Amino acid sequence: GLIQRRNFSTFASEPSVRFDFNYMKSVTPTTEEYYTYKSLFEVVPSTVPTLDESEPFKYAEIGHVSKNGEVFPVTLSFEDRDELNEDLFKKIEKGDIFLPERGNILISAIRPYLNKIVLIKEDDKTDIYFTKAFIQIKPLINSRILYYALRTIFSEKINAVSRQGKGYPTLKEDDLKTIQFSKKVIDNLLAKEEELISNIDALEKDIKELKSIQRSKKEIVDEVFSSHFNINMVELMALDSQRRVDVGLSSISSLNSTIRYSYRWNKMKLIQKYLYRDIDCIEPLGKYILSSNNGWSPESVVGGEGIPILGQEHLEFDGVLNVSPTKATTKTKNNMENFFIQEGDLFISRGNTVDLVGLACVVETEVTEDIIYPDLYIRLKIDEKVIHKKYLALLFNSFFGRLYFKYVSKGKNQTMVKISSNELLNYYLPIPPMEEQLEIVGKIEEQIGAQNEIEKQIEEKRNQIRVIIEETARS
Amino acid sequence: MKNWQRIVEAKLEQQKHKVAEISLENGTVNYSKKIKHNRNLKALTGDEEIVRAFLIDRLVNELDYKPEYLETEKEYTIKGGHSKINPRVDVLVKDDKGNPFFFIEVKAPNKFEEDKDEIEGQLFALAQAEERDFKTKVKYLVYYTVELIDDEIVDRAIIIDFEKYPTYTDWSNGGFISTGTELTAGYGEPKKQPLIKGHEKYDLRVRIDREEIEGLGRNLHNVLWGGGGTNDSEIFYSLVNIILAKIQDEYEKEDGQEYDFQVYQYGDNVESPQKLFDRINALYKRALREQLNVTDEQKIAEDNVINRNKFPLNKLVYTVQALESLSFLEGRNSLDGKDILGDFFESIIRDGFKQTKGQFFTPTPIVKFILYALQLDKLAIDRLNNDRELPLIIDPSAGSGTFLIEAMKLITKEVKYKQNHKVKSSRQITKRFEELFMPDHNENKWAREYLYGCEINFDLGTASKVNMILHGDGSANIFVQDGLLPFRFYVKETSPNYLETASPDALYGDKEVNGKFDVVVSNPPFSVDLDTQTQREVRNAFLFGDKKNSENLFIERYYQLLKEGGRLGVVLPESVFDTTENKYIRLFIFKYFKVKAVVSLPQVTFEPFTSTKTSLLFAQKKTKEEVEQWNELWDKYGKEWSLLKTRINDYFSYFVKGRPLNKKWAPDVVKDIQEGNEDNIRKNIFRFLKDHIKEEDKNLEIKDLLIKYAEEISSISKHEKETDVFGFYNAWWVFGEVAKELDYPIFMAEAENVGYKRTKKGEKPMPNDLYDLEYAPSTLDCEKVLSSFDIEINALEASKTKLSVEKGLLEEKLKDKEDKENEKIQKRLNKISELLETIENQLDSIRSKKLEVEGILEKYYENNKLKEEYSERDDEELINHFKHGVLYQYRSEDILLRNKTVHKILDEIRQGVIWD
Amino acid sequence: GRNLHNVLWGGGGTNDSEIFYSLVNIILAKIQDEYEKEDGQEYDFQVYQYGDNVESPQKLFDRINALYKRALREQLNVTDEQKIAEDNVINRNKFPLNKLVYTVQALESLSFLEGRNSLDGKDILGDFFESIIRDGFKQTKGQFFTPTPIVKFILYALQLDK
Amino acid sequence: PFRFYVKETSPNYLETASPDALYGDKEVNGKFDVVVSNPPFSVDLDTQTQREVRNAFLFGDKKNSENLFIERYYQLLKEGGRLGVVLPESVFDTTENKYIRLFIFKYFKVKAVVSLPQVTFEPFTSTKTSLLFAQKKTKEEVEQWNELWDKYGKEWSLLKTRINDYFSYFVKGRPLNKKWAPDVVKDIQEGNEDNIRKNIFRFLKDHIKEEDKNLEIKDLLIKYAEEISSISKHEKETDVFGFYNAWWVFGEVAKELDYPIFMAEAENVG
DNA sequence: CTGAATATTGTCGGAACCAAGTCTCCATATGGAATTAATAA
Ligand SMILES: Nc1ncnc2c1ncn2[C@@H]1O[C@H](CSCC[C@H](N)C(=O)O)[C@@H](O)[C@H]1O
Ligand SMILES: [Ca+2]
Repeated sequence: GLIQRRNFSTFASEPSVRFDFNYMKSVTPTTEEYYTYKSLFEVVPSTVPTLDESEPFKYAEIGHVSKNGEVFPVTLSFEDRDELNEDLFKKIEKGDIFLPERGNILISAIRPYLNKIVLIKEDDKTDIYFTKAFIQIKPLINSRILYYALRTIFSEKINAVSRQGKGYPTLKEDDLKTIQFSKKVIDNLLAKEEELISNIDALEKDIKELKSIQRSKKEIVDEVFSSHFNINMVELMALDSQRRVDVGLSSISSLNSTIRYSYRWNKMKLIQKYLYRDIDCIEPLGKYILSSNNGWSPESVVGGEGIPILGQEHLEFDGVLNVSPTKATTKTKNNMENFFIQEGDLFISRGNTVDLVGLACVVETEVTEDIIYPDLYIRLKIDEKVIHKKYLALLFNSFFGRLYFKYVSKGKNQTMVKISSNELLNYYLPIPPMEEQLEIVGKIEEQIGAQNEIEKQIEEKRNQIRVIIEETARS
Repeated sequence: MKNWQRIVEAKLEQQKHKVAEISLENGTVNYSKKIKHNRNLKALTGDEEIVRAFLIDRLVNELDYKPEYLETEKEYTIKGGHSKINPRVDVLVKDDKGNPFFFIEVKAPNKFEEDKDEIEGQLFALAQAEERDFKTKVKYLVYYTVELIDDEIVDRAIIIDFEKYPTYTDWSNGGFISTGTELTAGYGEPKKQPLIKGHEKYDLRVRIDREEIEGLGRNLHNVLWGGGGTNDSEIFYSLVNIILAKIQDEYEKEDGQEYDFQVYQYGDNVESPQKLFDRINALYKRALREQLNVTDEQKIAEDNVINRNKFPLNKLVYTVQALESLSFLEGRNSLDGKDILGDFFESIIRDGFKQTKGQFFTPTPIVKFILYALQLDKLAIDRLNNDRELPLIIDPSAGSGTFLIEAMKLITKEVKYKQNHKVKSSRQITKRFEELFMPDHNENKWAREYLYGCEINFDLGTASKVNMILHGDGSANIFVQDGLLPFRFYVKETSPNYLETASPDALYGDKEVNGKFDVVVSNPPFSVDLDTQTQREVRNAFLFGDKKNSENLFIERYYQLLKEGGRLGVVLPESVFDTTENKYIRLFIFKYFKVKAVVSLPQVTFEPFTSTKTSLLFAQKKTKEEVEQWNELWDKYGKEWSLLKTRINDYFSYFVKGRPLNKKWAPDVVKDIQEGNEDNIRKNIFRFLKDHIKEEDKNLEIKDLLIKYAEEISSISKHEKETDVFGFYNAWWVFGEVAKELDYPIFMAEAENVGYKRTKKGEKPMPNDLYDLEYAPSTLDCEKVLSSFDIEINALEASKTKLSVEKGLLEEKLKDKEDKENEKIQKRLNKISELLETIENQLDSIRSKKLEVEGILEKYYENNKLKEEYSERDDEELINHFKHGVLYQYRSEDILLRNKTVHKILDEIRQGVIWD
Repeated sequence: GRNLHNVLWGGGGTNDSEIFYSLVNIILAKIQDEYEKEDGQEYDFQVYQYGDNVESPQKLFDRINALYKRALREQLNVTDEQKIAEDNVINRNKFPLNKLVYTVQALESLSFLEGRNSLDGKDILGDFFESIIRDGFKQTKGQFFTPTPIVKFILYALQLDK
Repeated sequence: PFRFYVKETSPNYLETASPDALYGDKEVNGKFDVVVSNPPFSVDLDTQTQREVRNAFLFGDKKNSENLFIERYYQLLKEGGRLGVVLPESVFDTTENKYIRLFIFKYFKVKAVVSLPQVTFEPFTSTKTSLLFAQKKTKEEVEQWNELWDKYGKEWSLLKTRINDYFSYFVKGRPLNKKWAPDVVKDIQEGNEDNIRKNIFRFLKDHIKEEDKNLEIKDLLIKYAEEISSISKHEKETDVFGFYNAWWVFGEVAKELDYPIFMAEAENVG
């Protein structure tokens, strides 16, 4: 670790004589400028707002804010008072709500390292409330200047005055009033104020433009299968809502081969009767599967030494392996070569939540390193003449592969719901001719490729802002 | 103003000698001039003055003490701190020699408990001052209050011989020494503690009140639990053992026979704690012979109430002191609030216990939903109406008896109170109803014969017994031994022991069957891993007693308990319904039972103890003829399957592989191979492949047809490795064929939320999908509610009138005063002016609320009932407004049983499901 | 430490604290048995079984309990004969003899003495207490035991040897 | 209490107890060389021992387990005994624990502080902890602390009145009273001079600012007015400290005696 | 009659945390893969 040495005196600093390792790591002897909280920002005391009980207002927790300072408020009304959001209304009535004064820079107290600093810009509308866990810190040297000086830089020191204290990492306003902000940062940043705000505004306008057309990685897979099989999107999520499935004794045996009479099995059978009313392409998967393996999941150490191992997090809704291993093992099995992925395989996911079970992926990346897949995967070697593995993975990640594996997979612990070879072999998927396939794929491929192309531009301008701030504050 | 104040005033007006009088109408008190008074007592300042007046009257009249010797409100200025405190004593009774004999301090009945700590400054110091400044002898220090008993009031007091304990420290070292309880006439009282020696003029207590019980629970939790060592459950089990000993000192105690559960304060010193320990362990050892009916005499020994190391003896002495004077059994005459000791031990469980993973109970909403889904109310009503009896519920695996306490509540409340209109008199049924429950003093006496829950844990067994007893029942028919044992192993002590008989059953492995229990409700453990020697002892009464899946045995056990048509409601895991390793136990349920309802409960029900998925299964039991019909169908279709498998494997041998015919495999198979007939072959293959056959393969020829369906043929031809109980016939083929002939609907449903969301911080309401509460009661005492509102508005009006008189007096004072005091006077006038305007606004608001109350009661309830237009409680306004305002106080927390509208799981499972 | 749980718990059954103070007494009796027996003698801490099937559990109780009362007279130094005569290894009402049989049969082969130098750095009873006892009970009492590496670091950083 | 420990063997070293003049006439066994333990963080004490700790411990009012046991260490150790314990991070960082922090600072001689990872105790509680490695001071080393504690506390008490009278006069207009002090009224009449500046810099020795050395008198009274009431509020439980505000006093106390102690952090325990 | 009481309310501090979200590593039968003695032949 570190062999830091300090001298009693030091712990004299700050009105709590504290001597935890982090604070004393942040102290250091200083020779340069000091400043204080005086010639900069100013803490604002909290207050109870006058909520109007006639219109839908907004509210914002700490989880509703992101590391990029983008609040995602929820809309409450005081005419609903539903027991699902009753906690929010109760904490509002308690007095855990305030309203920023259009120019302050709210800072989260709990765990301040996750950049929850947000800006309430001057020229704006649709006033949003906030939790007392946020610190109104309204500045005197222009909000944007202090916001950008706090987000990227002045972060190794706001995070070094947190109270660990047998639990939550937490920031306190009193400690926040003690940081030793250098002047060269603010001096240089205000010196270039007239153009820094301009080009940063241009960059964030481009980011907003990219975000305006950004689409989720699952809806794309959800729409093409919905727009190609001519199934309306507003009934299979409305038929899945009603829960009064009624079956007879005779229907239990039909295609069961294990006599399973759970409720979810019967609802799966009901939904299958709806997803295939007009589609005439369904063929049993059992006759298109040639083998099935599981994998090898030894004990693993995170960021250790040995052969890397994949996890369930590496399977995404696009049928492409993430191939970004984290765990690494050092055990042997005398047959390790049987589980070293290799390009071209199809990996369905066995073991996950009731909604993330069955997600398949094709290893489309060329890797010269041997990477083991766990017992939580199932490798499918299908005939590459009728199924087109990528299409099968996309189908498994589609609502076809969700409304089935959500209701057929087994286990008493529905937090680690697992599938088995029986459900794979007894799966009546719709397989259209090879002409129809490679059209759903390809369309989905280009749409997701475009969505990924505008996913690094966002984290290119969001990095350009940071590097520009760093360069200007260092010149 | 309590009722005992009225009784005291009536007794004072009834006294021949007018030595003490009170007036509640004027709030005044008067005493005879014979008593030397150091202060003018002419107003009733509170309950203390009334109690003091009654005490003085009792001393003069009943206790025969000279009023001249009595002294009231004598000043006893002492040196307290930097200044001189001026305390005053209430009552001083002096002997013929002038020395104070009784040093009585008067306190309110509620003040009699939390003000004991002030006794050090109220009794001992003042007595020391009396002895010092007057050279007199103080004999007895009395901390006294009134105690209502029948149409009379007696003295509930702690009396301390001041000579024995001149200091408060000596009093506290002996554990709150009390030489006497009730005042004795003619300078009496013994040195030894007056023993209870019940079954006479004196007893433990029969008129216990809610406030006393709440304070007892508070102080018991404060003292016993503490924070030092042991645990939070060990203390609970020790307290349960002590309560069991207390009940033992009510079952085996005849007339006279001084109670063994008390301090036995001989002389002036508390009897040695070891004597108390020994004479309580004797009670507890005698308790494990009729209460928990333990037969092994060596197990009776080497077993104690407390560890003596986890539970110090002083805590046991304090527990005895607190609980000695409270008759748990048979004492519930607080029936103005009905049963009062059940919620006491419910609060004991809730406040002190540490339910964790493996100790948690079954949530009450699920238990109530199960009991209602069985239609147990209608079952009990019809069981009592036709042939006078009740259902005879059993709950194996009943750790805390939640399925049995709730069953008691559900049967009593809905056979006497709610649905009593569905019980036909017909003379005999009235007599049986009177016998089962009616005196209102023992409403659960019927549950001494119809509740046969079991439990394997000794501690939880005793806790369930105490639960059962404190609710007005006897726990004789609850067994603290294993629930999976030969039926002869369950002996109670009494004659009716339904869970003892056994008999072989031809249709069930020639094994024991107790076909006597009406319904079975249970929550079996999710993972039973039996001992290597307990496993071997159970492979003689269960068909699948060797599958290493012991938790399924309970399901099989449920077949040995029901009575050919017995309702069965179980909280099973979803492995039973989903995983393949349990297929056998799914066939069993489909063979003997008549599966009728399946409900999928969320993964939040048993949180934060486990996120294990659960499903409620509601299955009946087939009669003796349905099982044999199933057996006949199974045998016939299995014979068909065997013939088809022989024909199909002969076909497969001839084709693909290729045989030059053979030695006449069978007459049928070798009659067309030479003749080339294919229709018979086609139909035979279709029958043997009744499931894996498509419509496009009809035209396909045999040679490749036997190749297309080749794995299926090699699989559907396999028999069951184990559970030959079926007879080598393939389960799937024969099961489908049987289900095709006999078929019944199976109601299935899902629950999104169960009302509650418990977590490691507390509970939290959620939208219940299982059931809806009544909110608006079917019956409401309208005159009681109107009188309560009239009383509160009259009290506020009296306060307004008093403050208006004060305002008039202050105005009169202001009219003839000068500025120097007029400043303060006008300050008072403005204070009272805004105070009275606020009171007027409050009165107007309460009047509006009252008017809305008459409006709603006349619109809905009418003559202290609820009109049938809203018996379904479908109207949002009524239930919403009852869940609001002052009507929230009365309310109603009862599961609504709708009959016409169905938007709930329970409301439709009680209508679509039909029980045979 | 893992399989001696859900067999002793037994799907509910014996409480987690009952398991703990029964196993500690069982291990005390085992240590006594290893301390008394001399070369050539058969151990009392074992179950005599005729291949399959075991002897009467009552005779196993009156061979391990006697070891326990003989254990807290020579090493625990308890001298009050009344306490010795009133104490027992386990409570049969809260710990069936079958679980005692399973515990002994699981611990028959292990040699706690002279085996303590092989599992160096493994506090047996502490780890058993942490595993068996639930987290709620440990939280309201601070029953969180400091691991062997950390305590070793503490005692070696104080220069306690010096 | 040390008299509650009984043992019928070789002299029970955990039974002696004599009052200590430096600890406030309270029992000190004080026979052992090392104490190693992990305190029961945040556990409610028994009522019987809850009654007996108020009159036996220097901080008996603060009903907190981890700290009403950092004293037990002081009682057990000798004049030079060694200590090492796994304390919580709350002792080292939480501000609601300024008392104990100073106890440890006065009686014990901190010599090494290592911060264990949060992966310690992971399957059970996973709370951040640290190690203290303290040693008790000798008797002739605690008399030094006190004599300093007061030498720098009397100055703080005088400065409290002097600067709070400067505040009352220079801002919030108030005429001279002539009973304030024989030096504040003797110097206000002449001018700010150096006496006002010296006495206002000494009181504000911590916050201060170098660039504030040259500016008008009515500037260094309003910017610091929010914290003039912070270093002039003194410290609760005066019985153990002495009616001072601590931080200031402490500040110099330490500055006159310096310990070059060792600190470290582990990220992987092993 | 000045008082700074105590006596509450209502609100900062702080938690051997722990509610949400979602990834796992390991026992254990099985079943098949090896025999076997069978099994006709
Ligand atoms: N034969 C047996 N085997 C294992 N546990 C049994 C058992 N018989 C009864 N039990 C006990 O029954 C309990 C079931 S958990 C259900 C608790 C209780 N029925 C309620 O509704 O609140 C377990 O704690 C277990 O200890
Ligand atoms: Ca365990």
